[PDB]
Amino acid sequence: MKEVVIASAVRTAIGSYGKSLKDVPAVDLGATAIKEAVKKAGIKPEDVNEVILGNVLQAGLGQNPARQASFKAGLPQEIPAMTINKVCGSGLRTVSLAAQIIKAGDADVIIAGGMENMSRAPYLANNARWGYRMGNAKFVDEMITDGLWDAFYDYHMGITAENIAERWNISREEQDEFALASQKKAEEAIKSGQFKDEIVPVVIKGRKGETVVDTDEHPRFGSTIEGLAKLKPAFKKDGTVTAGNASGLNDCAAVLVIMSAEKAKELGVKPLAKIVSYGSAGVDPKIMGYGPFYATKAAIEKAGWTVDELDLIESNEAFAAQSLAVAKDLKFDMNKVNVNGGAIALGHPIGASGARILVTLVHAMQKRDAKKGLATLCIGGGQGTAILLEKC
Amino acid sequence: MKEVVIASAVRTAIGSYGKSLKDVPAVDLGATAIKEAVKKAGIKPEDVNEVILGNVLQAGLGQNPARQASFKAGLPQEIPAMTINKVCGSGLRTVSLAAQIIKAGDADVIIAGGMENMSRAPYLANNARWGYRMGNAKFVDEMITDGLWDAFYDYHMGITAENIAERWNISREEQDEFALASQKKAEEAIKSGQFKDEIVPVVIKGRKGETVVDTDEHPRFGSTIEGLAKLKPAFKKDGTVTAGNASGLNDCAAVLVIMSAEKAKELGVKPLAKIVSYGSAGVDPKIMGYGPFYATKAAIEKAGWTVDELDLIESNEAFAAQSLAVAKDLKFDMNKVNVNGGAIALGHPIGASGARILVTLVHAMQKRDAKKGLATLCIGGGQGTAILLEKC
Amino acid sequence: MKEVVIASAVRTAIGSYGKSLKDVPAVDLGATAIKEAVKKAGIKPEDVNEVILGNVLQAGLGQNPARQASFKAGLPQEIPAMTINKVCGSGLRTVSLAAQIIKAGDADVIIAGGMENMSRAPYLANNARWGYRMGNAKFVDEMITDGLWDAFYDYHMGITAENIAERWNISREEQDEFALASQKKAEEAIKSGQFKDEIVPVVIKGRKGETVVDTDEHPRFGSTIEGLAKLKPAFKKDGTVTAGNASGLNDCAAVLVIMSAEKAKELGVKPLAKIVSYGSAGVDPKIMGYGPFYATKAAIEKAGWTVDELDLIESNEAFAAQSLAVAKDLKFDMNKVNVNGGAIALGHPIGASGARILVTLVHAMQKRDAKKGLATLCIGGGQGTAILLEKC
Amino acid sequence: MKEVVIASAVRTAIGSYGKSLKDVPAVDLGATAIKEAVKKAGIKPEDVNEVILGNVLQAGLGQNPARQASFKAGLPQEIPAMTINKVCGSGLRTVSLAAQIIKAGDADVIIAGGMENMSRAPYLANNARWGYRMGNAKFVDEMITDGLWDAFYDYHMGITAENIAERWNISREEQDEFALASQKKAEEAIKSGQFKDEIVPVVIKGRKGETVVDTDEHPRFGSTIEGLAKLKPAFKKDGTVTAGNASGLNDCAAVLVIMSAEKAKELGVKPLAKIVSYGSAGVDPKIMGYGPFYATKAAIEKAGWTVDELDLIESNEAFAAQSLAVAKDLKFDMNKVNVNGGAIALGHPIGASGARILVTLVHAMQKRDAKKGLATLCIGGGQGTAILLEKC
Repeated sequence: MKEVVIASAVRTAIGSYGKSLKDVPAVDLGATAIKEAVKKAGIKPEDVNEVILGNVLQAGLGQNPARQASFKAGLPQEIPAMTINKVCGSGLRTVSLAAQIIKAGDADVIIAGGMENMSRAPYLANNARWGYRMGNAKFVDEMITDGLWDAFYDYHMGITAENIAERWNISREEQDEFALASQKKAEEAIKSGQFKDEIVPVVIKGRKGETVVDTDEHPRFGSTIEGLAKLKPAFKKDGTVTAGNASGLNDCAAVLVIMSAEKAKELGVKPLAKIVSYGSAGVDPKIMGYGPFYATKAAIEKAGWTVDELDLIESNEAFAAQSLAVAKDLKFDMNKVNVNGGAIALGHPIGASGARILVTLVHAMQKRDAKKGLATLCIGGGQGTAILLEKC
Repeated sequence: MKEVVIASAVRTAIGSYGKSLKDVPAVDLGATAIKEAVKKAGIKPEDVNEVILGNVLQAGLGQNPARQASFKAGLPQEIPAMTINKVCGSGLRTVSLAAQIIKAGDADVIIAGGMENMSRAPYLANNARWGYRMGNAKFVDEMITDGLWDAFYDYHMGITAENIAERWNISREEQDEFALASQKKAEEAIKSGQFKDEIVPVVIKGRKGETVVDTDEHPRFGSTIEGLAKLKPAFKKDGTVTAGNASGLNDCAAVLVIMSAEKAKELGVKPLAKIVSYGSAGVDPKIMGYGPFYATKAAIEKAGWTVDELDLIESNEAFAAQSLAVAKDLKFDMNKVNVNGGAIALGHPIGASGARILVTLVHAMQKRDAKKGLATLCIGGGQGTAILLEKC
Repeated sequence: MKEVVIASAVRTAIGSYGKSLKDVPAVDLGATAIKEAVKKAGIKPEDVNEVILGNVLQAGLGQNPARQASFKAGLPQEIPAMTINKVCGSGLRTVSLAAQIIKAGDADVIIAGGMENMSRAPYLANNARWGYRMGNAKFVDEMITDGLWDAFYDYHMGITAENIAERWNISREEQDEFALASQKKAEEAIKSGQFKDEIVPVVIKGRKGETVVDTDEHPRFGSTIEGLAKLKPAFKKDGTVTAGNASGLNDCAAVLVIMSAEKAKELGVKPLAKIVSYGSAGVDPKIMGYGPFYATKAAIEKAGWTVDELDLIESNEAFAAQSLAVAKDLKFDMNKVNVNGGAIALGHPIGASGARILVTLVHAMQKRDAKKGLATLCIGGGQGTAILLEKC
Repeated sequence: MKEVVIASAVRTAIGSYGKSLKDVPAVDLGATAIKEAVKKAGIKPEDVNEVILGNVLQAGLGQNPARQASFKAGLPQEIPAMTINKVCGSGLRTVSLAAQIIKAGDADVIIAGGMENMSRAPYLANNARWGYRMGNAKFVDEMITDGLWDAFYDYHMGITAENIAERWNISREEQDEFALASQKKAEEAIKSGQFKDEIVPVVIKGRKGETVVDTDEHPRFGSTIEGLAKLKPAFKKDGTVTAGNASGLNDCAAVLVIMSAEKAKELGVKPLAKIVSYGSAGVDPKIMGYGPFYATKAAIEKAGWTVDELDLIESNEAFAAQSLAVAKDLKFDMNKVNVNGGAIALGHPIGASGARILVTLVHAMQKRDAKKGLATLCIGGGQGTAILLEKC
């Protein structure tokens, strides 16, 4: 089939829950990013054949958020758009989906990625329409229900991390060390300017003030192992998982311009990387965190690669426990994993995370002259997704 | 480029607003349709590569409704699933998306379709999380907001219909005649058993009983022109659009098994039709209903067909005004359109409609010397999608 | 010490939950009752010194519901109004409060009574103002919370009834016989016209019609012991209390004009009865239903009367269990109690009940050689109030 | 009739909206105050015959808030309690109501006053019980609807202040000067310890911390006339009323122990003051602010006093405009009005305000050796209430 490339890859900074981006709707984050990704790719809005964006907390956002972001970004109305929901994997899945549409021969240029604003998720009244009749009811946290709660087992994603901790025998201490290393790498990457190429600033203008947001705010600078060790278990009594060793609730948008190699050549675009392969897989939801094992395996096999051939690795850090389990089984060289930091420090804006880690991977591969790169993440409901890139 | 075929095409009865399916979650309707579609295809669940389902009012449904439908159908958990939101076109787009993935070489068997339960849509409190602070606020109807309201023009889909009516000068009388023809064809189709093959009964587990739902309930048997003429305009004072000539709010699921011709020959599947081509298009959101014009023209062009050559046509009746305009412009033979009734009579469960009309198309084609078929529909946000089918 | 009399006593029909009065706000019911009570007293609105009305579910009713009732009745705005909340006893306490103010020398004419519309009670979001932050929360049923739940013991009023049943060993069978006697007396009373004098018809303004409500609708005509024996316990597994032997949720307004005997002689008013004495008492909230025992004993003591001397008794039937216990302890002649049915049959609109039973008492007294009457009721929170009447 | 006295008068500090007392329910404020008022009066809880407390935003507070405060304060369950709602006048009305019950001969010692927590008022869904059916609805601010919105004219209390400003021709400049003087007197009274006798501290203990609240937080220290003059109109375009010249949204509880003079003598209590007279009056709701004119007039006439005989005056400052109108018509000596400051600086916790200003008056009369004192306030819905005290 046609060769498929990434022409540009941009993301907004990742905001903290109810913090810096609390006033900026996901679709506005998405438009900011699309607009910058088009410019960076050096193509006209007119060259785009489709918009495919991830978004998980769609409640009250209005019809087709992806279509909304496309408009607000200045893209012509002629361009079709859809919104994808593969939970945590939505942002990454849109990129492989774009590669597939291109391969099928139906498009040359597709805007892919994801967007999410966890801070602005509504609460819900499920029986308002026909009435509650009598008795107290649940006022629902839509962010937990739609993005973080297992539909089948009736418990938080955090409990699937505990399940992995027990089954793979991953201690609280191990988990804390992993979390601390994530913090340290993020602080260094941030203070040394490693995300400057990737981040597109967000301008929020109020009745009087204008405020620019361009720095990832989730990371806790000067984190310590004693700091992590004092934390209480977040999800269960005597649990190993904490706020410290698990990723947070976050707001972000990350977008990539995807093109066929021939069309890039035509338009004078220098590609950042080729998409070599990808895959998705399902697992028992109670161990959803291990989804990347099978997705990474499938993708690597198709590629003809070996894990040891990989130069850089982005494995999303939803929970220390699942990332450790996955990293051990796949036999990762930890030195090549999440070099600029991971979700424990940077955050987890669900619909956009899979796109976020691929945007981070591509730019790191550029700056480090790394040739082969993997991006993979686990997905609530027991799924996994992955992509392999080879630098141009 | 592999040929893509439809192995089976199933749907539940279409429930009316707050009625027969009001207690059946969308994911359960999807699960019922999925189970029956796999059986009708005569395949093994473990040959299914992916589940791709349409669903628009995802609010409070939990993580990955497509995934829930898959799991509650008893499909193996190894199979990945994703939810698609393209509003009205979602159920049809999953089918074209499935063809694209097979054409890309990444799968041989995919479950596509859509599901929707409008009766169960919640209400939202958008500022519940960080507070309303002071002052009255909106208790939001999520069904309207995410399904039926334009995000850009801030008005109901009905006004997009009034816009086409005004622009094309389509009279109330014309609209009413079209609605009557839809109601007549639907009543005849239901009474003579035309939907018997396509519909999968839904069993509802009562407190100390069981009830079966297997009949479309939206149609108003015995509709008359005089009774339609008496209706007051629905969306605008002195408008032409009414409850009578516009589709309703409905609950349904429609699923199809999609396969490569090659895998179908290997499993000895007897395909219902070949997917010859497809298309999506974006238009001014203000005239969203005219989306099928460009989407249909694109697909037909790819096919090398003409409107003349079509034997059966399914054009969704979101509104009589937009259906009339599309039909006049595309020059359809009305005798070939919506032969068993359309959405004015049958209903419009948004996530599932694009799939529902494909189901209805393929089954109508099996009962006639109908070689060529077209399925097309308009999409809130200013889009259109279409598929062309050829009987096997 | 001036003598205090009742000049008139009126009430609306008692509506059942979500039925006939569901569209009539409590303040409108109050306004209807106020208007008729003033006319029946034959006084001029400008001789009224104060409005004092019972109302418990005030949530969202707007400022000063008593004031709204007064204004919508067409009473002069110069008249002050206040709303009283003593739960179940509110409507009766306004009457005693009125006697106290007249006895103090501060007024000659006061409108007293109560109003309630349980069908219209809202639901609440208690943390909407400053935010829920995260997590599912309760969507609160205000009717239950403000009207039927104990603030101290955290359980339903029904459990206070089970507590009395267990403590006094009042059997389900006893409770059921009492409920049947209430239903029988109510059916006979309604059919033979006993409530014709007391009830003021409520006119409801439909979309293109008018409907009149003038008949109590809670009673179940044709009630049988077998049908009551078959009911499942309402509040406790294996409990004695059921929907059958406990009162319902209802809508009503009951108003009385109260005057000094001296002002009545000056305006030539022919009084229905003299208020001889009254009492309120507090008890353990866990046995709230026994409040009438102490309240009745106190009032009787002040009067210099005995239970023997009473000719007619109105003891509110919030629950058969508590009515039985109060009656046994006070040694009532059951033939003299609730002669036209009680609240098991007629209903329990909380704000208005204490007033309703006074209305019913005075009108029953006018039809018999009933010289001495007692009105008493139990109050959630562990209280009782009582009034003693003597015919004029 | 019997002579009636105030034995003790305590209040919590007044908290600012969503500030210092946001975590302390009204009933808890009320209990803190009752407990201190009993101690200060030098009587046992056992000597109290009834609890009568004002509270306006009762929504979701559970049955009989007054009964709840009485319990939480340690008062025996035998003591009856009720909650009064006369809007702004509720707190003051309970005191005169107590005087009347005592005069009627039914009690010797009554706990009177009011309580309110505006910060904790819920939001409401009025059609949750039977359903909204379809369409956006209002998520209601219960604090505005129940305490600050005119039921009849459909506008904020602020608009009734504007109405007074226009009719009496009170300028924005006049209003600002009045507001500035209120701020200045409050700051001086606070910094000089004038409220030390009256305030009972509130201890809030969290999971870890304990925080004491004992200082009125509403006042803006160092206020200036330029500060006031820059403020925008709060309620209408080109309006005279601002946030600066109108009182705020506040939390407080104020309680008084009321006794007959004979019972005080019996128990060895030294009274703070005698209640000489009181009255309530109704006005056109559109000019509710002028209610104190007629209530003050009635009370003074009964007393046999003259305005010039008054030594101290507490006229509640809901709006500068209404207080100026009232003060002009009643010909007040401004030097004797709100000496320690008024509601513009101190706040307006509705159910408790009328009690708050009487607690302030009594203590000031003590410290200043003032002999005659007036307390009066306007009431939403067009009412007014007043009391006259003579020092013991």
